[PDB]
Amino acid sequence: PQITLWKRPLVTIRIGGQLKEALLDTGADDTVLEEMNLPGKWKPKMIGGIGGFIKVRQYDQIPVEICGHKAIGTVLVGPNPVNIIGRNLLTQIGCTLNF
Amino acid sequence: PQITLWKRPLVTIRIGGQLKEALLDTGADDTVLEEMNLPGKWKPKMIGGIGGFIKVRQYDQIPVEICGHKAIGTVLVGPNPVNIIGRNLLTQIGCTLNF
Ligand SMILES: CC(C)(C)NC(=O)[C@@H]1C[C@@H]2CCCC[C@@H]2CN1C[C@@H](O)[C@H](Cc1ccccc1)NC(=O)[C@H](CC(N)=O)NC(=O)c1ccc2ccccc2n1
Repeated sequence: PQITLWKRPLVTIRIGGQLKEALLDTGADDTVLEEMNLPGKWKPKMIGGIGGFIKVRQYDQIPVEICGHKAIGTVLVGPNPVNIIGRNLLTQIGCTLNF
Repeated sequence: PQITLWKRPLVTIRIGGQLKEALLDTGADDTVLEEMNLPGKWKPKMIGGIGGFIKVRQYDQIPVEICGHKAIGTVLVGPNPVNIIGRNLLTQIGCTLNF
């Protein structure tokens, strides 16, 4: 699709069998989801944003389906008001910015 | 142009006639700049993201040219390490996400 930015670019994703709403975020290096259970091992990590750093759980090689397009990559899980799909998965689905 | 997401989408902007590097950021509602002492009135504002809220200075109707595409709007000045161009200006330059 082509998505404009008059509203937040929120889309539906599927992960671990569940549907969620997530923000397509070109400013985010990483994908950060709200606290949730995901299968498999995770590693404690920290990541930083506009307000400072938080602790997250790092899950590797997690399948995520984003508007029907498939990605498999690192998903971080931690305290967050919005699910954010970052460049690590946006690149996998061939997402670009155009103007 | 088309900006891919293999690296951070950093581009040149012009503000106050001077050139800066800034992140095209579809996950940002607002445009938030590194510390700079713009003339004129401003208002305090709180903005948040991962890690919490920060205090910023809000300046209105500031011209910002993004890769030669002119915009004008609100800019917030804060302690962040990178300038971010958010949807308030991305919409003005006709920027879309495409995949
Ligand atoms: C998500 C990770 C941590 C991987 N990346 C970022 O947060 C990066 C960090 C760099 C470096 C520091 C300066 C900021 C940049 C860019 N961000 C990415 C952003 O796109 C970031 C993503 C985000 C969106 C929503 C919540 C949390 C993170 N956007 C913001 O921080 C902006 C700042 C702003 N006011 O423009 N935020 C929001 O747009 C926003 C919308 C709604 C909302 C609701 C409740 C609480 C906060 C909040 N923030």
